Amino acid sequence: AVPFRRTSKAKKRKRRTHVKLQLPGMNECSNCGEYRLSHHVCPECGQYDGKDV
Amino acid sequence: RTTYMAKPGEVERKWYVIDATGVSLGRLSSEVASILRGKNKPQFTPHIDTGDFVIIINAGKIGLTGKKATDKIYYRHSQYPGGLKSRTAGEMRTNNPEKLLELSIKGMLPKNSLGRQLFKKLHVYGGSEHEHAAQKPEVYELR
Amino acid sequence: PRVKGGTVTRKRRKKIVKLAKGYYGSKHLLFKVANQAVMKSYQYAYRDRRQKKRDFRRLWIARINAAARMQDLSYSKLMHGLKLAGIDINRKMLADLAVNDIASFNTLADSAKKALAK
Amino acid sequence: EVTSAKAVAKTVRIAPRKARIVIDLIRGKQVGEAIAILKYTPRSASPIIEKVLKSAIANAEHNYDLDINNLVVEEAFVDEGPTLKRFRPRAQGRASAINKRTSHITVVVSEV
Amino acid sequence: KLHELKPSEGSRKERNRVGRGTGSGNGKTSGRGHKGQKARSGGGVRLG
Amino acid sequence: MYAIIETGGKQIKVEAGQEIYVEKLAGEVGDVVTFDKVLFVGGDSAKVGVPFVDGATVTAKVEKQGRAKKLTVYKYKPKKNYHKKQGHRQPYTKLTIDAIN
RNA sequence: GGUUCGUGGUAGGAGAGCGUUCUAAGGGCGGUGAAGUCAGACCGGAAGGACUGGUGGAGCGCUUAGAAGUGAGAAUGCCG
RNA sequence: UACUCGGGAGUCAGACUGCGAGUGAUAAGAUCCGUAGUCGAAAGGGAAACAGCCCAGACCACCAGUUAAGGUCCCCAAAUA
RNA sequence: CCGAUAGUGAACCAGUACCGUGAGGGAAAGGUGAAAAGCACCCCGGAAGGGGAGUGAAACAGUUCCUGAAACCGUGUGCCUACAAGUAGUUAGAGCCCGUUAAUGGGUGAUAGCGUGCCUUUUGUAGAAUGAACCGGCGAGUUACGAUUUGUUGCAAGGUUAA
Ligand SMILES: [Mg+2]
Ligand SMILES: [Mg+2]
Ligand SMILES: [Mg+2]
Ligand SMILES: [Mg+2]
Ligand SMILES: [Mg+2]
Ligand SMILES: [Mg+2]
Ligand SMILES: [Mg+2]
Ligand SMILES: [Mg+2]
Ligand SMILES: [Mg+2]
Ligand SMILES: [Mg+2]
Ligand SMILES: [Mg+2]
Ligand SMILES: [Mg+2]
Ligand SMILES: [Mg+2]
Ligand SMILES: [Mg+2]
Ligand SMILES: [Mg+2]
Ligand SMILES: [Mg+2]
Ligand SMILES: [Mg+2]
Ligand SMILES: [Mg+2]
Ligand SMILES: [Mg+2]
Ligand SMILES: [Mg+2]
Ligand SMILES: [Mg+2]
Ligand SMILES: [Mg+2]
Ligand SMILES: [Mg+2]
Ligand SMILES: [Mg+2]
Ligand SMILES: [Mg+2]
Ligand SMILES: [Mg+2]
Ligand SMILES: [Mg+2]
Ligand SMILES: [Mg+2]
Ligand SMILES: [Mg+2]
Ligand SMILES: [Mg+2]
Ligand SMILES: [Mg+2]
Ligand SMILES: [Mg+2]
Ligand SMILES: [Mg+2]
Ligand SMILES: [Mg+2]
Ligand SMILES: [Mg+2]
Ligand SMILES: [Mg+2]
Ligand SMILES: [Mg+2]
Ligand SMILES: [Mg+2]
Ligand SMILES: [Mg+2]
Ligand SMILES: [Mg+2]
Ligand SMILES: [Mg+2]
Ligand SMILES: [Mg+2]
Ligand SMILES: [Mg+2]
Ligand SMILES: [Mg+2]
Ligand SMILES: [Mg+2]
Ligand SMILES: [Mg+2]
Ligand SMILES: [Mg+2]
Ligand SMILES: [Mg+2]
Ligand SMILES: [Mg+2]
Ligand SMILES: [Mg+2]
Ligand SMILES: [Mg+2]
Ligand SMILES: [Zn+2]
Repeated sequence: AVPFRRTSKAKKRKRRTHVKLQLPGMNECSNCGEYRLSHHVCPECGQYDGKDV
Repeated sequence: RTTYMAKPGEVERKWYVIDATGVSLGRLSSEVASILRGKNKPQFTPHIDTGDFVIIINAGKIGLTGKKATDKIYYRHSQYPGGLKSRTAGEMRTNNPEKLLELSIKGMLPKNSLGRQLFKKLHVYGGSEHEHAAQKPEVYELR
Repeated sequence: PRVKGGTVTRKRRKKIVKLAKGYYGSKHLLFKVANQAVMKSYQYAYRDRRQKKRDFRRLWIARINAAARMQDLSYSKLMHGLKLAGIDINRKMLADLAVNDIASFNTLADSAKKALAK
Repeated sequence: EVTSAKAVAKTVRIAPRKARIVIDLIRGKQVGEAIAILKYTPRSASPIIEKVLKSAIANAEHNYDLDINNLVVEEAFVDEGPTLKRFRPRAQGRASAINKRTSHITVVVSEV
Repeated sequence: KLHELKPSEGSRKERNRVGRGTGSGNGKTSGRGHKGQKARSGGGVRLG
Repeated sequence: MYAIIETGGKQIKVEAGQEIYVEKLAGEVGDVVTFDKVLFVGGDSAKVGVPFVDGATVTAKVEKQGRAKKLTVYKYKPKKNYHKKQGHRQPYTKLTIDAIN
């Protein structure tokens, strides 16, 4: 329940191979032509599916 | 200073066919393990593979002196509790004559990464016909 | 007068970490771990100057043997004939001829073969 | 001619380990796309890193007169800063150490 | 000649310092042996 | 055409125009050194000596007198407080081979 | 300068030395860049000593003696 | 090499192996003596590994040679003598 | 004699802060620059903080600010690495990449042989016996007065003064 040996630099770096976070699934808006998330209301032009909300 | 050291791909490696009828299992395997190693060439280099390719035919007619056909046992454990399995030399020669020859020769090769590469160089056939006619192998006579 | 311990401790310790260059992990960074890796390397290099002479003679012997068996001779019979006839060439040069100038190696093997036959 | 510009945010309260995880997304990307990534990444370091990137572009055109439409994020790294030492009273009269770490954030933009 | 003073040869010697490393022969135990009454500070018995 | 000569307690295979390193010899830079102990002469023929070829010599010129790169010989024994350090530089002689006779 | 015999080593005995701070005399270098610090493939049988280049921005070597708060990898050592 | 006089010591927990005895059960890697060796304080080669068994005592360097114990079918140098 | 872990506990608003009911215990903390000439003005930002411009010999001297080592944390890249059993090295060694205090040079290394850390205490420790997370500073035979022995110097049947 207590570490027997200290963790080296290589072993501590190998474990953090998977602690990254992925890239957002963003998309180009059809109306205002800038980035937004898919299946989401565009935060700039306030439109979804071509109709203002 | 000045002592010749071979390079990978510098030495020519040949193909051989050896007939394994009537010869003892260990007399043949000792002779073969030196051809794969390359100890018959003055270009021998310990850290380089300079040996030749060997094909063994008629492996089902290998000789077993004395009562070795029934008294010689081959063991095999599967790392499970009570998972030890055994076979006899004579029973394996009838069913798997190829495994008998590769088990004998593999123990006569160095136990490292290079000796694990010389085992990929040996082909054993229980019958009298092989499939490597494209390599044009020669006939090697035992000493 | 007071003698504070400056500028001398670091110079001596850093000279050891420099000798540990190329070692894995902390063996090339920290003094204590690098100090005992340098001492071990000196000990390994001391006795490897002795095995280096053994390693090469085994290579020459196993290489003269291979070339002698192509002339219906063994290494032991070849060595007996050469010493019996009087040739004093050592293993380093007999192995050199067996690889580079195999034509002359057969000349020496003929002298050894004749001396063993009177 | 300079062809590059940089901006630094020194002693930001966020910890270095929590900021390096967001820097790793925008490195090597175009400033137009890199701004959108920080806008749609739900982490607390996104607003901080986004002002450093926007400030780097700002003086990449006012000071050196470069094109906003050709810039890329050439370099982006996080350094360490002076930590604040605090304590947390644990059970049975003992106290434990707490590190309130800071960081330096550097972003360099340049032409492609 | 105050820059070329040379005392009579053999009249002076350099004192011995113990407990200064194992390369001088007076290192770890400083010439005392191992774990007795005579290996302790202020140790030793009466004259008689 | 090459020869095998004995010098420095060992043997070296020699060829015309070659630069070799041997144990320290006597002679200033520019002097000519002749070797009288020739064991084997090759090339377009064969002269095997018993043990020395009779009347065969090799001549060479001294190019440099010097010492090899520095070593450091170190020994220690664990738990016994024994260490020993020492440096070494092996002298040598550099020669250029002129002709084989 | 030769000849002969030697040259494993714990506790321990004997000898010769390296390096640090300060003092005295002689002789020196340094804003055309001192000490310190960083790097290097140089020198000596060891402890160790130079040289070149970057940083630094004002002190420091050498020779012969003298005097010591005299050399750390370990003390469940003290402090950061 | 011995001996005498003088300055400085450390040591007084020993281990196994062969031989000769006691205690023990003609047990013990037991215990206690006499005698020789090695380790302690001894690296190198052989007993697979293996302080005490066999050979043999490391000033340094060499890509030189002859031997000791032990070995010469392959792993692994040398006789499928 | 010391030179900021030294020298007074205290070179700085120190018997202070803090701890205890109380008697009492008791720290850490020096250095911009010759001169504040301590950054007018512009740009991003709520601000902090930056990039220019300017002062200055120097701003990589910008309000723990002379110098700025090691542990520790990062970015870029030359060589190697996903069939391999490892006290991490040493000896032999191809391939690839460089070019020095110029000399039988430098970096990395597929593969092959050999190889069970340092200290202490022990008959005997790789030891499953003890100590150390790592780096840096500090940390242990000294002095006074007497005894004895060796070396050196002066005088010598004499030598030498103490207060
Ligand atoms: Mg002082
Ligand atoms: Mg110190
Ligand atoms: Mg390496
Ligand atoms: Mg409470
Ligand atoms: Mg002395
Ligand atoms: Mg000693
Ligand atoms: Mg010690
Ligand atoms: Mg002790
Ligand atoms: Mg004692
Ligand atoms: Mg000795
Ligand atoms: Mg000896
Ligand atoms: Mg002494
Ligand atoms: Mg000084
Ligand atoms: Mg300098
Ligand atoms: Mg001290
Ligand atoms: Mg130490
Ligand atoms: Mg420490
Ligand atoms: Mg005596
Ligand atoms: Mg008694
Ligand atoms: Mg006894
Ligand atoms: Mg017994
Ligand atoms: Mg006993
Ligand atoms: Mg002992
Ligand atoms: Mg031994
Ligand atoms: Mg042994
Ligand atoms: Mg055994
Ligand atoms: Mg062994
Ligand atoms: Mg031991
Ligand atoms: Mg063999
Ligand atoms: Mg103080
Ligand atoms: Mg200071
Ligand atoms: Mg109160
Ligand atoms: Mg500003
Ligand atoms: Mg501002
Ligand atoms: Mg500016
Ligand atoms: Mg100016
Ligand atoms: Mg100043
Ligand atoms: Mg500073
Ligand atoms: Mg640093
Ligand atoms: Mg496999
Ligand atoms: Mg692979
Ligand atoms: Mg194993
Ligand atoms: Mg290896
Ligand atoms: Mg190992
Ligand atoms: Mg200990
Ligand atoms: Mg015990
Ligand atoms: Mg204890
Ligand atoms: Mg512990
Ligand atoms: Mg430590
Ligand atoms: Mg005393
Ligand atoms: Mg007198
Ligand atoms: Zn939109």
